[PDB]
Amino acid sequence: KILVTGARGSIGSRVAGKLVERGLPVRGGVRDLAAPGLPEGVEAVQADLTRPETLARALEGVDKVFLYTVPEGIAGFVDEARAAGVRHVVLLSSIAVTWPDADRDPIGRMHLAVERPIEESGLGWTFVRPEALATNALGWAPEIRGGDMVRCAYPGAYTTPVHEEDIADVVVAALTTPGHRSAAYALTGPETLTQAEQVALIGEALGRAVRCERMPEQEARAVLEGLYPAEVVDAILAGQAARDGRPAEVLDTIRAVTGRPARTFREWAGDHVAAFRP
Repeated sequence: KILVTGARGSIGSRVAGKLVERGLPVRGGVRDLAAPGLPEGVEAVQADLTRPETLARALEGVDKVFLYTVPEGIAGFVDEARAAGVRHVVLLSSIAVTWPDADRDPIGRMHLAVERPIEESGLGWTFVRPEALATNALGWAPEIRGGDMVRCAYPGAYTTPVHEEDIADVVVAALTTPGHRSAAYALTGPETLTQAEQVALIGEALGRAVRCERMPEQEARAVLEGLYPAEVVDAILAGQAARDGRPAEVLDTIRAVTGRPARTFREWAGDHVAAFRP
């Protein structure tokens, strides 16, 4: 049995589906059993890391777990995993842990505080460490739906966005094929792209020009305070200013693990085109 936590999510849903396709018994962690909103063949379970007694029942007879970095409860998970006889944990982490002075960064520190307890536990592990998720572009969907323009603080800020399906394929490979125990994979998409480049690629999927223009930082800060705590807004804008005009690193890891080219953001945009139009 494999437990896929967050089995309703972008990545977890695809992992669980692909595992059922291979004829494997899959448990899917969900918020509510009346739902469950999961692929055919996945057994819905509560796997709430803030209630470790739910974890104990979720892990009964489970061989392997796909885990997403919970903000709370990793020590409780490690305990119950050990006691249940789990042999392999695949963790969705972040490429931030690989950067210099990752302790000095909040995002880096958050992910390190989940990796380290797993690393020190005695459990078999694989870490999957993506850069920016392509799915972050869905945040522009409401704006793109109504306009020919996305306004942002840093149109020139680079990321290397990774398609969720590639992440899911790497996770599935780590769970079902040999050579991934104690491996930590840094995943990027095949191209480093500016925000403005990404917007234009969504325009291409839609078949119409979508521009990306600079807005003053204070305006951008105000709007972002509509979505986030003022502290987090400050950190977002600092990260974007640092990546402004700075191509991010492109890694070959997806191809090296899966044997298939990494999916492009152009491909991503086409796959998700329905989100961007009426």
